Amino acid sequence: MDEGMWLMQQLGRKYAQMKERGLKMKEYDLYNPNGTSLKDAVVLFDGGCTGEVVSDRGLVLTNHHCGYDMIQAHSTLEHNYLENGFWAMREADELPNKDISVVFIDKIEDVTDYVKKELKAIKDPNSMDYLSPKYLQKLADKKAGKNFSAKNPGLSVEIKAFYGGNLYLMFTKKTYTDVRLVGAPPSSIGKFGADTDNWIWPRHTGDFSIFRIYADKNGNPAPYSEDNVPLKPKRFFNISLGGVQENDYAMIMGFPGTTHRYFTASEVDEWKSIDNDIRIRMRDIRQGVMLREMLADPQIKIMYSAKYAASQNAYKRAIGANWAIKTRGLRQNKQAMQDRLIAWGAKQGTPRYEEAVHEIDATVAKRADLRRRYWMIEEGIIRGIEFARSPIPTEDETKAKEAIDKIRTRYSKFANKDYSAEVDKKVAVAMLTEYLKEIPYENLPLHLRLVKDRFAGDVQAYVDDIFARSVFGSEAQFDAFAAVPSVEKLAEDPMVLFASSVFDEYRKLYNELRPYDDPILRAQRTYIAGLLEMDGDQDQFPDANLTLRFTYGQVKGYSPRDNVYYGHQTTLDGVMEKEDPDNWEFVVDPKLKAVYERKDFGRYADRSGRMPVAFCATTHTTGGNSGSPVMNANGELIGLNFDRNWEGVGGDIQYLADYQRSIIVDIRYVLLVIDKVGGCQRLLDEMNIVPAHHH
Repeated sequence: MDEGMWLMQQLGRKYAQMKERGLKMKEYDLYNPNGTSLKDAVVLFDGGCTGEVVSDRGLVLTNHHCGYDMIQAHSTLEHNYLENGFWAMREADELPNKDISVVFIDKIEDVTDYVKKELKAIKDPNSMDYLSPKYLQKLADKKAGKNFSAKNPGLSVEIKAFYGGNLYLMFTKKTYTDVRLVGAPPSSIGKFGADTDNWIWPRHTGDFSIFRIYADKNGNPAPYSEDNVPLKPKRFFNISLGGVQENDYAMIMGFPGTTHRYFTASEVDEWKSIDNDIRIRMRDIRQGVMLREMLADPQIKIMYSAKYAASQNAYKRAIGANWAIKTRGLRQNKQAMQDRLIAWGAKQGTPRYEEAVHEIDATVAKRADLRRRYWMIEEGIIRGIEFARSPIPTEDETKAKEAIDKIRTRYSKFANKDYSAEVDKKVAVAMLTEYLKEIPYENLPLHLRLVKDRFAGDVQAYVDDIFARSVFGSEAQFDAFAAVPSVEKLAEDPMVLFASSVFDEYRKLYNELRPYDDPILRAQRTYIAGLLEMDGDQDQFPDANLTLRFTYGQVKGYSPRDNVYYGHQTTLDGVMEKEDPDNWEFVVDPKLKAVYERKDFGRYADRSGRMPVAFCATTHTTGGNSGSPVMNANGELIGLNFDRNWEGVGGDIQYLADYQRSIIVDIRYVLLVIDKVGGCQRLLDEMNIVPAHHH
């Protein structure tokens, strides 16, 4: 019954409990380590989301916000798929995507003994190779052996460390890079309530999009080619129209990215006071400027919609995280846990665990000045100011027609279709003003002294001068440079001198801070080993690390405070209750309203006649679980995970059963939107849809 993000290896230890919670699948149909199972219909989507195959022709469902980058990339003012959605009426109209991927997890093996055998043979206990991806890849290649990817094309092998270095798993991955956009609702559906409803339950967002994996004519990975055909997969999800009742069993497979459940108390403090607080203040500044520019110009809106969402999501998550830390006493919970271990170890007669907790505390305390400076510049400038990534002429290039083409190339990517120099200047002035007020002069990147030195505090004039006099300040000014390129012109260029100075400081802080990482990491291995020994590993699971996990629970609402209860299911009536045509966040598509007003629900309505939108469950998910398949007790698809409730944000530090809920779009609502809003009948014909007993 236990909550958590369980390794696939732990399905055996949990299977009986899952049956007592309501599971009806046979175990090896869910996950089979030596054969085909439902696991083979799950994919890691574009390196940061989850998705699932739902057709014998390779159809993939994920979230709308998982497909957001590709929806935006294909959008223009002529065809604004962000605004009005997209629906390919035949496979030939499905849109290819550059630099996209879908990864299947073909096999998973425990290689802890092998990895520990290889490590001890190096005879270097202080080396950090036990965490190094480059070293673990060397160990992975050694096991897989003899040009593994060349022999098996599109297949690769990866080893990853778990439990701070106490467990190692090898993953055999099959990667497809021809993944085409098939359908997406308008953002008024897929992102209903936008930032206001982000991380909020009740939720009324139809957060889905639709892709299709293309392969060679044998089903093997192949680069984008109009000759590729839809993948016929080993396995795909049946879609259930049986709905969900309160207390129903529900389970999820997906790729949770990061948790911090083995944080010491002092690490929780650092995370809140440095990482989260700096992110909160810097990004609210960047976002306020950006949004005002976005709402005033429809093309600025297209160009920055994805940039704004990526900034906005982790900003609000940081607010929720610090709120959980404050109001749920998460710092004191970790204090108790590390004190429990310290007391146990004292009994056993070893101080290794008390030393490890003190070692973390001392390192955390020592790196606080630099880490604060690292996060101020990372959130304020590297993330916040786009022309910090303007081209810097390499040493090779300045000591030289052929080079002016490589610099044109980097000016191209910098000032691409998404880049507004006017928006960036408004952002930069607001960001540097907060930056200059929080970082003292003697600690600024060198070029930033000129605000005090040369510009008498005028931040606007400083940024204005960078664009005015720079080779990269405008397309016209770059052409004038590409015509008669100087080197005494570029070597004093204000934007180049800005980008190089802030990146100089960024790396100086990193190189200074990176040594402090190692004592914490080694102490973490000891701290986690002591907790595994003290309490056993039957009810513990390793922190998420972007690998496949499963979690189960019940469909159930929660109560956020006294006399207030939120139920387990929202309806299309809640969308209409929230409609506000004067609020960009809460506009409703007239096609959706007409369907609601006419009750044109088809077989997608609940048996009651009401139209579901979303439900929530006691599963334990985090960032990376977006688009994860949500299965009923028969393994049939009933929804797509897409968020957590506000209190659930604290689940990355501690799960609390009264408050942790995954927010899940009801699969019947996905189908209603495909059918009645998108009008794309062909996608439901290729799905295998299981009727309800009462149909």
